Amino acid sequence: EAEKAADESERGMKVIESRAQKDEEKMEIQEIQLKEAKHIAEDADRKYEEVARKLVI
Amino acid sequence: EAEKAADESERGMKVIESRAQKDEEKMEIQEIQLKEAKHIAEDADRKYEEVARKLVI
Amino acid sequence: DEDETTALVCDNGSGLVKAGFAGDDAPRAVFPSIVGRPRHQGVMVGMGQKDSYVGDEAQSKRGILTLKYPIEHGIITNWDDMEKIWHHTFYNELRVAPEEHPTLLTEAPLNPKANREKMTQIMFETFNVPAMYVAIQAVLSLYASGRTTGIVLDSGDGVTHNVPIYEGYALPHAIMRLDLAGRDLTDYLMKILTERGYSFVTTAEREIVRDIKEKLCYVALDFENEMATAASSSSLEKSYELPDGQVITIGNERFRCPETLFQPSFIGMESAGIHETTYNSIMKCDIDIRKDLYANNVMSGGTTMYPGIADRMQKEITALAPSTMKIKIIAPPERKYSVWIGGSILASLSTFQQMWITKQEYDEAGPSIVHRKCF
Amino acid sequence: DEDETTALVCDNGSGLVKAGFAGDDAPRAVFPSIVGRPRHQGVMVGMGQKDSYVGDEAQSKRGILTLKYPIEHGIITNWDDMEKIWHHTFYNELRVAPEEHPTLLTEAPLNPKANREKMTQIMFETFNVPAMYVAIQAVLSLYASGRTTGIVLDSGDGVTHNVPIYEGYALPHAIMRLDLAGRDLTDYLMKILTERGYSFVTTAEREIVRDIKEKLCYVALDFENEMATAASSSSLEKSYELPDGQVITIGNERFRCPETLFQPSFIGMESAGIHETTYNSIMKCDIDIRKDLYANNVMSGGTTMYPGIADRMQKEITALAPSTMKIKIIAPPERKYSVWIGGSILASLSTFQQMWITKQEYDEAGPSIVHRKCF
Amino acid sequence: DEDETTALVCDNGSGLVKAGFAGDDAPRAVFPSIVGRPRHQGVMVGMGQKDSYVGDEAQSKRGILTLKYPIEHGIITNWDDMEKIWHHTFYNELRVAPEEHPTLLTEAPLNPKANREKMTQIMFETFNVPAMYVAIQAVLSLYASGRTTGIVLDSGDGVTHNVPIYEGYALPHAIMRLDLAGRDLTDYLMKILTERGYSFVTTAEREIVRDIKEKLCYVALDFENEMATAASSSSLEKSYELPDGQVITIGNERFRCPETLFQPSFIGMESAGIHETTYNSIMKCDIDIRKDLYANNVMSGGTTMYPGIADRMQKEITALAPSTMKIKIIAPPERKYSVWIGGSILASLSTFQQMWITKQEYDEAGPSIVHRKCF
Amino acid sequence: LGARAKESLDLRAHLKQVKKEDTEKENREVGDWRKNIDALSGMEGRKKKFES
Ligand SMILES: Nc1ncnc2c1ncn2[C@@H]1O[C@H](COP(=O)(O)OP(=O)(O)O)[C@@H](O)[C@H]1O
Ligand SMILES: Nc1ncnc2c1ncn2[C@@H]1O[C@H](COP(=O)(O)OP(=O)(O)O)[C@@H](O)[C@H]1O
Ligand SMILES: Nc1ncnc2c1ncn2[C@@H]1O[C@H](COP(=O)(O)OP(=O)(O)O)[C@@H](O)[C@H]1O
Ligand SMILES: [Mg+2]
Ligand SMILES: [Mg+2]
Ligand SMILES: [Mg+2]
Repeated sequence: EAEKAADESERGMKVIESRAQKDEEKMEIQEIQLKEAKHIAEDADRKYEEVARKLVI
Repeated sequence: EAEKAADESERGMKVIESRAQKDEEKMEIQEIQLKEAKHIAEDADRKYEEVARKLVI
Repeated sequence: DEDETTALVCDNGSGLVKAGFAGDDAPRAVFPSIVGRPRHQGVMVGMGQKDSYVGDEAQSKRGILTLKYPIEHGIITNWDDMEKIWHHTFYNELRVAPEEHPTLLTEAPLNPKANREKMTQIMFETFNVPAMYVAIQAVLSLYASGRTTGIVLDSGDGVTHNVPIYEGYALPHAIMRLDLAGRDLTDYLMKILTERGYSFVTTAEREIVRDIKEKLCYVALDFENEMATAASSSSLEKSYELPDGQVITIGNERFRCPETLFQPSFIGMESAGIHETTYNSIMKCDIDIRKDLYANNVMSGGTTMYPGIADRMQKEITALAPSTMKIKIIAPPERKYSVWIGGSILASLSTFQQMWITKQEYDEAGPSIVHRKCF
Repeated sequence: DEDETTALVCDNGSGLVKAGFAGDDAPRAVFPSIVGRPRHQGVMVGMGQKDSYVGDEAQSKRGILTLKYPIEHGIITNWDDMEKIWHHTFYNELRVAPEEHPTLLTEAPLNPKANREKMTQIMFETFNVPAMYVAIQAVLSLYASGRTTGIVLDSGDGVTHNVPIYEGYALPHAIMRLDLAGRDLTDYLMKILTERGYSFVTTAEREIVRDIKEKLCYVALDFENEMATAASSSSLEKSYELPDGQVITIGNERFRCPETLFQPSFIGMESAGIHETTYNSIMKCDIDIRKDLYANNVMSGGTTMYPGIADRMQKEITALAPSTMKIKIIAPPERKYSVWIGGSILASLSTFQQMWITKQEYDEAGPSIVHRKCF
Repeated sequence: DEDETTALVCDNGSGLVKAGFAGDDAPRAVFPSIVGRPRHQGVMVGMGQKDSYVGDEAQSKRGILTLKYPIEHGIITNWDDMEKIWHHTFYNELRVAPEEHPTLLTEAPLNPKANREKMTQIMFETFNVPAMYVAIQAVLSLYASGRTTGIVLDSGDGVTHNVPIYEGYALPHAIMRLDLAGRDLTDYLMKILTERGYSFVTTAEREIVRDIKEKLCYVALDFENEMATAASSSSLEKSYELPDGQVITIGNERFRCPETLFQPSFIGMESAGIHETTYNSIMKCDIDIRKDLYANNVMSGGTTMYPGIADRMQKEITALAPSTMKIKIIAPPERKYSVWIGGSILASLSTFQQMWITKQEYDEAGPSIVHRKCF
Repeated sequence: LGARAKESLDLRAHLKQVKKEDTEKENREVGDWRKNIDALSGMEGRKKKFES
């Protein structure tokens, strides 16, 4: 009985590890998306400042 | 041996479950931040384009 | 694919390929002209194991591939490479079949006539494009500027060309090609960085240092005075954050790299700076219109995104030429796409289909027909 | 035996032999690589009187046998020993005949080519395996991780190997073998326990002290500070119950034993810690991908069951390398079977039987054919 | 010390230091650039207990010392190491005081300018040399050959440099450095010997295997055909007697080790063989003189004592270049001293003291004066 | 960006699924079977042999 219980617990490990790893994949996806968004925003702000300076001149 | 293994697996249960829930929380935080960043990027694009049209004039 | 049979517009610029549909404002598929190949042989299985890698795929796989250039300064290495990259562009990137759309292409100035005949023949046999037209990028940049008078400085990645065109008329007698381009810039910067303590040979660092040129480089207003004040220059010295995370600091080199085009004697060219090449070009033609050439100079190319070319250009030409008339340069933002825009402009009007190079003309007269059909 | 002719999967790891059938999740017959020989001669009768003792039989008969290692750090002593242990594994432990099942084997990294040629020849002559394939354990651990990018730290019982593989491509130019392994760990612990008052030489106590390493050993977060606080450390000091029943107490030694791999100067190696060997390995290859290597490091081996390798690993690499990108180690539980799992993975797919090393190829080209058939 | 105030001539070649007096034919104190340090700490007394060990002392004490390289491929680790080794050379080996003799030094091609400024500053502060001059080893080897036209292949122990010089003029635009050198040779031979059954990591075996390279190594005329005939090759296979007395037999490896410089793809370099690097170097410069470069190529370095470089060199260049003009290599025996000989040649003439770098110039303009005083 | 993420995660999931296939094939037939010692009480005391 005890060994069977330990085996079902081992299956618990497997499926919870699967949950953790799918979560970690989504973590990488959304963090990369955040880097890309912030980099594009900064570049657009710099372009806006440059074109404002050009307009003034 | 079986009892100690089961107890070790219980410790793992709680550790990994918590890890997963924390990841889900992080997911939500990253999601709202990404939405805000996308909004800001669209804003900056619009601003720059309007300034460019005025510049061309 | 659009329901209409509109033409394909593809700029195979010396350094960048920009392709899309006619009637569009910007090219859809734009990629650098680098081509990666497996550095080693195949023993593994389950994924990859593909020979040609092009576009962003090769950009991501730069480290594992020998990075080779199918074209350098116009010279063609292997037509199979162009075959594969055009396949990729048309089907994997443009999602278009060339059967139902004629192609307008742009070629580097003064490209070999034998090169044109071979490329057109392999094209027509390999592909099934209905009709053809190829034009020099000079008149394309002219069209982007929309002014028939001016001298075009086309600064590609293999050659820099100076071409004068007055009232929409080419002047081949006053057109010149200079072997200074991005390649030289990277090389010179490589040797200076070697003298700064960092010595790399591979192409990944080539792209890193051209990115550095895109971001931080200056065009010195006065050269030796700026190195004299750049001796210490804590504020003037500028740093970059390399993707590995190390901070690499560069000072005078920022404006000592593009200066080499202006001062070729640094690495040994008989030809003087490109401003001298525009000057001689101008005087070769009749005196009178030269003033207009002074006032209507245009510059085109991806390099033009850098600062400092305009001020240096005008000041040196005014130093060389009399300062009575005012000289002013014109350069629209994002002009590296401008050539492709001009291609769309060519497809805009309804007279363009009068001189499409159809399949049957090539079948009748071979490739030789282009000798009479384009010029 | 299964009704199907599925292949044999056998990992002859340097320290453990794990054998079973293809399509299985875990190896069926797993035994340490110790071999016991009668310590004295025969005068008695009625039982025993058998030369070779392998597996759990020798584990039970450790005291009566001279315990010898047929392999140490890859070097082969006597092929007859492998012959007997493979006979035992196939027939007494796996209950399988190698006539009807091809064998996939894993070998220690950078094993001698002459060793491969002799072992394959004796194998083919002695046994009747239909087909063959042998692979490096590095790519097997990679397959177990299922990620084509990373640097594998294979910590066997004779050698520790650092091997970088980017996008499923081996990098032999940046692969190194270090002579520190379980043997060294046991030796160093033996001398420290000798300084603790307990001095043993025989192999039974070797297994006892490696069991102690499995159970109680630490990896010190800070070394000299932890011995300074381990001066008294009534709580931190830990005890073990030896099978004879005596209570043996050990304190700082728990984390002063694995530290020697990290600090080889304790017993005199020119090479620095294994983290330095991973560091140099990383920089030998192009700069750019190094960050990915930092973020994709994998560790494999039976030793990995100990705590403390992960935290020490990351902290020291972050100390050596810039701390911009986050470094994280991955290590699935029970990874010492992982190599064998990868072997099963190799037999899963239907392309694997395209390059089975059949009998007739070996009969044609001798052993030399493997020089062209594996690599 | 000579009664006359003649100058010091010191070649700090990348791999060997050769020092002596001006007007001498050969350097007096010649030692390899290895530096040994105590592998352990001090507890004994009565003898030894000295930190730095240099020269033949370290050669005799190789086993007890961690052997470290103060310079590798030009990069400088610790200036204190150079301080000590120069002290040893000047006083214990040359028995000379640098106060009364100006020094002529040779530096590796394209050495860092920051390296030059720091080394000169520490030199001038630490030492009391009256005057200074430092030159590139390329023109020194040219002087040893005594012919102003040719391309110099400097094969040091850290870098191999190809430098073209026409009519006694440097061509930096066509000069390249390749990271293949003795270190690579030893490494590659180490891995092949590992595949032969002998796996060593320490530096003593590094020196043993470089000695093997000095004695037995071939340069294969045809590569794959020679391994094909070297399959058995009882006569062609050659043996060495290691100082411990064991006989170590090597066959194809003799000509498979230097081949790696010619075939870098063996251990993964994008750059092709060094003959390609001489070829590209030649074409970079004007076409016309290229024939003279073909006919005037010179090779220099300690490695040049090996056979086979000349025949391979000429055959491959003739394969690459048209075979109209006859290509012939020149290489005087014992050319590793040749650079130092050229240093003596520099001190021979009475114009050399017009541009000695005196103490007061450095005191006025700091190290920066060398930027204007040498070049 | 979504295409890059999809390609990476799809390769990862492909290697994950190939790894699952081996576990799907068999999961229990790798372990050995039960042979514990118990009972035997009914056996006789005077063994037919003298190791009694
Ligand atoms: N956004 C950018 N900013 C600065 N330089 C750029 C940029 N994009 C491309 N370049 C430079 O432009 C060069 C390519 O020139 P290209 O535009 O292909 O010439 P052409 O106009 O003849 O096609 C590259 O070498 C690169 O260094
Ligand atoms: N359950 C365990 N816990 C801790 N250490 C173990 C365990 N099983 C084996 N080991 C250690 O692993 C070593 C054998 O390594 P091994 O896995 O054979 O290397 P490889 O991966 O190269 O085959 C043994 O010396 C032993 O000390
Ligand atoms: N007598 C010799 N025979 C063969 N090779 C030698 C001999 N002496 C030195 N070498 C090789 O020359 C290398 C050192 O090159 P070196 O002459 O210092 O280069 P450089 O000319 O740049 O100073 C050593 O690695 C050694 O292997
Ligand atoms: Mg251009
Ligand atoms: Mg292992
Ligand atoms: Mg040399």
